[PDB]
Amino acid sequence: EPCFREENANFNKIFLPTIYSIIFLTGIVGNGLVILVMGYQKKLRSMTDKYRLHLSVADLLFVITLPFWAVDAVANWYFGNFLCKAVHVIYTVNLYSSVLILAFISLDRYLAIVHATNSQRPRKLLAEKVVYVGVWIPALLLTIPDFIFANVSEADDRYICDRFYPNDLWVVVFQFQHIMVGLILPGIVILSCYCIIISKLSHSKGHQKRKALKTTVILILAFFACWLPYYIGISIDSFILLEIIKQGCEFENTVHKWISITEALAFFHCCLNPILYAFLG
Amino acid sequence: KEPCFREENANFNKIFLPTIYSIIFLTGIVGNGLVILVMGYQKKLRSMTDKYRLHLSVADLLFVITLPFWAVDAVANWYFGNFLCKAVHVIYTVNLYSSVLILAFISLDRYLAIVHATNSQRPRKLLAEKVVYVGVWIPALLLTIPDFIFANVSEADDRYICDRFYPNDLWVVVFQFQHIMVGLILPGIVILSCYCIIISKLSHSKGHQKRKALKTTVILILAFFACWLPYYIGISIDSFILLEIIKQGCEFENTVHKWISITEALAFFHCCLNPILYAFL
Amino acid sequence: EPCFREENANFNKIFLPTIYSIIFLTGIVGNGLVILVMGYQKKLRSMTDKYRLHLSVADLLFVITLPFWAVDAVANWYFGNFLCKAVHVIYTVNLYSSVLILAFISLDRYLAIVHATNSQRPRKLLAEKVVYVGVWIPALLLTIPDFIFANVSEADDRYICDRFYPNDLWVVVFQFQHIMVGLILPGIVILSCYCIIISKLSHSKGHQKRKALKTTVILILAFFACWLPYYIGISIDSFILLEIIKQGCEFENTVHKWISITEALAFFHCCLNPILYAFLG
Amino acid sequence: KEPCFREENANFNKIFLPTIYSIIFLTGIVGNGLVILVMGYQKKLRSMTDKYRLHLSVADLLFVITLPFWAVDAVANWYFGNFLCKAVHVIYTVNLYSSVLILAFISLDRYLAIVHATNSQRPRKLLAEKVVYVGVWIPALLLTIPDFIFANVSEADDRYICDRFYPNDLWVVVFQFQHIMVGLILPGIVILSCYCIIISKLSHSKGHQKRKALKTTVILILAFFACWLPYYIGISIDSFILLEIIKQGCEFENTVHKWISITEALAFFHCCLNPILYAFL
Amino acid sequence: KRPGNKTVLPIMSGFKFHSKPVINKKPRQAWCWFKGEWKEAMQEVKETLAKHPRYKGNRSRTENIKFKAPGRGSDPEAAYMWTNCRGEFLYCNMTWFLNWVDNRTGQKQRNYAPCHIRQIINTWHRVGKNVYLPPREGELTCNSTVTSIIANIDTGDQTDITFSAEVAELYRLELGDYKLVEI
Repeated sequence: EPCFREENANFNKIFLPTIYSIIFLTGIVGNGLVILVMGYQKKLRSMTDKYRLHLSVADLLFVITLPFWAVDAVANWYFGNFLCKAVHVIYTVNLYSSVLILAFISLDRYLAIVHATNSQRPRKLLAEKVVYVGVWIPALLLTIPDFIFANVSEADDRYICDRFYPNDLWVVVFQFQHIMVGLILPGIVILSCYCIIISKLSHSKGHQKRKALKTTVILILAFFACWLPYYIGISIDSFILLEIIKQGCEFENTVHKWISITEALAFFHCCLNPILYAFLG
Repeated sequence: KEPCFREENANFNKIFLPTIYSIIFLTGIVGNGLVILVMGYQKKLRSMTDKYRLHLSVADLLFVITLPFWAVDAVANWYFGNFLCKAVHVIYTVNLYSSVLILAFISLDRYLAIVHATNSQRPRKLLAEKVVYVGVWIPALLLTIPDFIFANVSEADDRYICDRFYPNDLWVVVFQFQHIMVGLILPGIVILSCYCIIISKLSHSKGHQKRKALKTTVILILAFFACWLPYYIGISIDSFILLEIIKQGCEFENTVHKWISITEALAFFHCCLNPILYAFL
Repeated sequence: EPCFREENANFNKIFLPTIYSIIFLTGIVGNGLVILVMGYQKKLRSMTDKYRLHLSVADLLFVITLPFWAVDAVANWYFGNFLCKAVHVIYTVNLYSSVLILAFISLDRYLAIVHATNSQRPRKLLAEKVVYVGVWIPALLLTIPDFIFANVSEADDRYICDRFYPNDLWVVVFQFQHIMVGLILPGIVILSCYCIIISKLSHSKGHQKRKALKTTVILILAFFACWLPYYIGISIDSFILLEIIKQGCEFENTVHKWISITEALAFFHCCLNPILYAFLG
Repeated sequence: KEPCFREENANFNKIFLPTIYSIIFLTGIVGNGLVILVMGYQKKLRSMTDKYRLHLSVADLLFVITLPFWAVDAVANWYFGNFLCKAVHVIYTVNLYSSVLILAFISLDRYLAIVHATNSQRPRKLLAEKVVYVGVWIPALLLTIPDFIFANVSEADDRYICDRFYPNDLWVVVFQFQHIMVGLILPGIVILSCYCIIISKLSHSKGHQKRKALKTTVILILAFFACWLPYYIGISIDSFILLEIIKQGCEFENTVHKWISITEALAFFHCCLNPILYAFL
Repeated sequence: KRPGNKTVLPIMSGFKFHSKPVINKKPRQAWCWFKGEWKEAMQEVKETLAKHPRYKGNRSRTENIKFKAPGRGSDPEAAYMWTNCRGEFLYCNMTWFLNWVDNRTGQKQRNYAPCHIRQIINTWHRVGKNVYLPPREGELTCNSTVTSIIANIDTGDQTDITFSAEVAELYRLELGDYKLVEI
């Protein structure tokens, strides 16, 4: 057993950028139509729309750089290190800010249905000014370890734009805090406030109206069911990389093929706003 | 006369089982917590079937405590003692029997509701409250005792697996057959006999709108059986392979083991759908 | 090549009984519910329903005996010669008569839409007297060769219940006549029927009214969609048994595995009458 | 060095190509014959976009009669002459081009219909009658002079494959380069431009009832682009394999060949969906 | 050849495409393979001993002529190997190779010897010991051709060829035919 050897299957390199191209086309057309009907024209109905426009513009800034990931999926680069820095920091900021905004809309609905009487000004100021310090600034300060540590490197026979940490301990602690900021803690906040939302809804079955929480509910469930196996796969990569559950090189590259396919399938979070706007759901 | 032909190649399965266990874990904990917080915590029962759904929710709650332990047993091998291994397996048994017994109970409820709708109203409340607990809960607890006696943790090459173990093959034969009989054949005959009597008595009715509530129950039982069924045929074949009816298929037996793991993965979906059928109407 | 060989692949040895069992139970449940609500109660309304009774009866006498194939897919046919003869003749009569009455309902809708005035007694003629002589009589006289040639065989270890012929050209004579009476000439008859149906329905776009054709349209489309890959598979097997498309042994083994999985998929054609009845579609 | 080395061809492709070809041939013949008979022969036009749907239907006829020749070219190779191989290739190219050009024309049609709703009431009939034939049919035929010339049948080990051939691979890759550009990007950019303008100009309307007719057009274009996108990425990557860009994956090159064959099959749903959109609304 | 820490591409550790090298747990453990037709050479040695006129044993048989190691509790240089492999001193147990040559059934027979490094060696010329540095990391390989044998041959009921650590006997072999004379 010399070491772990890198051998990617050929079906990865052809099923992968087709998925990137599909999500690129639908993302460009969907985010373009959404921003031109909403942000350029100011046709707002509720405070949720501004939150989803912030989500859509972070999603749009993702889908400029998405074909560079498509190029990396099949081939090797010739552009430079600066574009690799830009694509990695834009990946991290959209991946963080998306679930951040999806937490803010959940607490917005919690403020909407529970404190229905004594909350009109806090909703307005939260949707007006507080999300700029709540969304982008923590996310962009989370991009600084990507901005001052990541680099390109040559695996001799090819060019790779990916992450390079000083040790594997850095890798596991960075993914661990990544899981804590991406799935767990916003998940606890979102699901707890939804428990409170349905608890207060149970006290008001005599007047229904509404039928408007279903859009936010299908958004959060679509996002989480989209993003879950990627987190599961990188947690398995974490557990073998922290050498508790060592099994061999075949499990390592099986995990690597798994995480590649699950991140490719998990990037459908770009195509979750505008198809639900078109379906009005 | 090869005894076991021991292999390891389940690398795709060793990652496919934890992600499905995790998604069932998350959707079960949210669905069960919300449905008990609406039904049992603040008494929102409108029909007598809601008490049955409450008890099924309690059972699925108890199962979604132990799903992360099943995930750790899927990825790694068991680490936390024979008592906890017995606990995991014994609540696995109480779910796998209590679900089918309580769905036979809702079958009896709907049958008595549609057939004897005039002379039987107080016995409907009697079966809704009194005999239901001793009907579903304690027979499963009577059935739990071979799980407490025989299942434990064993000795392997730094694994300590948590499975069920027997002195020889005869106990494997008798307990897997008695499991498949009490899981399939008596609930199956009672569900089909009762449902055909219901729809035979509905033919004399002039297409009344009291079968609207029948729709949720029938889609519940059919989704439940479509969940639990390929596992039942797979374990029927895995019980049928013993006593040397087929002995040539050792690789076929390993394929049966892989398919029985995948059909456990498919057949644990029944805890998800019980609050999903409250998320839809 | 040294020789040829027989080999079933290991995956379908467990996969075929699962499909066989699920279609067995949904077939017996759906067909039993249909006959109990319709034939015993005499609660039918239109003339299509009697053909649906005939479909249910033929489907029953296929599907109760389908577990013998579920056993013999993996195990050995130690049942008997007469049982193999009986299951083969009833498989062939239920493969023929379903297509026959599916052509008959297309003829019935053809007679319904264009001859709406000058035919009332022909409806009860073709639904009462013509059915016995034009459905079951041809489907019994086409099933003399599997009454008179069918036998069991112990070929080396395996007790085989399978259609056995004196030479190879009888097989392709059966297969060519089988596709031409099972798909082709009902194809042209049904296609002409619905072509004239929509051509004269277009004359009365101002009076749409009923739209009861949609049930039969979904039935014919689903039936042909289920049965078409079986027909192209047996056509390819006929073409390789005319030795015009020769490539090698393993190609014909993959053809054999394709035949197994497409017959398993074509057995879905059972539960199309009762599922569409339950949907009222 | 490394030669072409493509002497490995498939078997599962050779089984699965004809069945998708046959289901698409049956549904194209049936649905397109029905739509031609109900609309073009009997002159049952109510709207004006339906004429463009007739032209798309005519292109679908020109694909679906020649489709079983593609089926026997999949299972066998050509036994029917260089002239008919030229015929099938030229009619394949003209239907493939005419479909996307008539969708670009219906794109421009909805753009002029809703944007110029005041003055374009005679120009819409002008582009209905006069300029459409020289718009779609003439360019599609005049671009196929290379499809007339380069198409032939070539001798082999008694195969006679029906394939087009070029003086070098440079002519091949410039042929798929022009194919990809005027097959996807220019109709795609005009479709996306006029459609984003039409959404931006419908935003000035207060959700009228003229937006109830766009949904058929948008599901038409999105279904068409979703079906033809993976073949477009496949031909892009296969062209980028040549002219010395990606010279590493020769095993990846013939898996690209397998994938490009199966997605060339799966891109043929465009002829199915034109009567499917009339099965729905 | 003594292996060291197995390596991979340098650093290359990140979120994706991360590898873990193999450390050397025993820096002192080495390996030494002796190649060639060894048993044919040793039976030629037995035939030469039977050819020798000063051999007092039975020259008609060579099976009684056996190659034996000295007993335990003896010198590390006389029981195990002592040789220099690029600044480091190899000590290899001669159980497996001596059993593989002599075909002593019932024991472990292999064509190599399990080796351990020693920084502390004896002195073959003077009286003393020498202590060296800890061994260098990385790959340590050596290659040479075996040309002669240091041993002692006892003549009795059986012929026990006992190997010795007489390092000076190699130079006495190489310079025994030459003798300095003064004209």
